[PDB]
Amino acid sequence: FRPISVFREANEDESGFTCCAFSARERFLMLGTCTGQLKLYNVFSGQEEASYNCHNSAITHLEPSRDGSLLLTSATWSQPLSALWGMKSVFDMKHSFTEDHYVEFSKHSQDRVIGTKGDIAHIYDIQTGNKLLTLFNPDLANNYKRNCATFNPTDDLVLNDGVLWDVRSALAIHKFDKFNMNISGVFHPNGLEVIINTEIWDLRTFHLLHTVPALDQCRVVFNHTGTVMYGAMLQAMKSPFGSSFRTFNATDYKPIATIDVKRNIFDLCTDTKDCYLAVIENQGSMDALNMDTVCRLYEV
Ligand SMILES: N=C1C[C@H](c2cccc(Oc3ccc(Cl)cc3)c2)CN1
Repeated sequence: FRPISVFREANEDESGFTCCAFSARERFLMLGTCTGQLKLYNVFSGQEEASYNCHNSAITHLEPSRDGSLLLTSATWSQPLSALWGMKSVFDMKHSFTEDHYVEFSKHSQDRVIGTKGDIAHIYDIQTGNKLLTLFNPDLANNYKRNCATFNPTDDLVLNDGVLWDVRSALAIHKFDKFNMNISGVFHPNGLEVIINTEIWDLRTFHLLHTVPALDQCRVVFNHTGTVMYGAMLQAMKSPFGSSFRTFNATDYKPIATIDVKRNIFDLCTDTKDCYLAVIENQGSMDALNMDTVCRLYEV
C-alpha cells in the first residue's frame, strides 16, 4: 500500500470531501461534499475538473453506473433525500427518491434502483422511476440502525434488515438472527455467501462458515475481481469511521493487513482494474468547528 497521490478540495478554507467513487473515465474520481456538491477531480493532479450542486445538505453516498450515463446520490436532511442524475451531454436530475436515505443500482443489469427508508426496502424501474416493490415484514425485522438494502450479484435476491428476500416472489426466504445493533450485511460477489458484521453465512444451507472479529462495525468493500475485501470500522458531517482499515483474503477471510492511517475515515473505493484504493481521511477530530478531509490514492 504505496501512497501515489493526495489532494484536498479546491477553493475551500476547510476541505469537505465526504465520499468518493471512480468515474467510468480512467484518471477521474467523483467526490461528494458536506455542502451537497458532486465534484470531478483528476486523482493524480488533484485538479478540480467540474462541480454541480446536487443537494442543500451533505452527501452521505454516491454510486456511478458502469456505463458512465447515470449517478445515484444520497444527502443528510434534504428533501428529496436521494436522487438519480443523468450524465450524457448535460448533467440533470432524472428521478428523486423522496424519503430513501440510501440507494444502490441493481448489479447484473443496471436497470433498477434499490432504496432504503428505515427498515423498509423500495425497488424502482430506472426508465419510469416507478416503485415496483416494497420489501418489509414487521414480524421479521431486525431494526438495524444502519440498514442498507442491496441486491445480490444476479439481481434476484435482496438483503434488507438482515432478511433475505426473493425478488421474483416478493417472499422472505430467511431471517438471519441479530448479533449487533448497526450492520445489516452485504453479498459476497461469489453469489454463495452473505457477510453480516462478524458472521459469514452460506446462502444454500444457512450454516455459519466464519467468525471474523476484526470486521465488527465495519463497512465492507470488495476489489473488482472479488479476491480482496477491505473493512473500515464505524465510530464509537461527523467522522463515520475510526482511523484504520483491514484487508482480508476474500476466499478464506484470513487477514492480509491492518493499515492505521492515524486519521478517521469517511469512505474508500477501488478502481475497476484493482490498481488503486482511494480513501477519504479527516485531518481534524470530531470536536473541530469544521471538517478537514483529504483524498489519498494508494497502489495495491
Ligand atoms: N447546468 C449545467 C449542467 C452542465 C455542467 C456544469 C458543470 C459540471 C458538469 O459535469 C459534472 C459535474 C460533476 C460531476 Cl461528479 C460530473 C460531471 C455539467 C452545464 N450547466
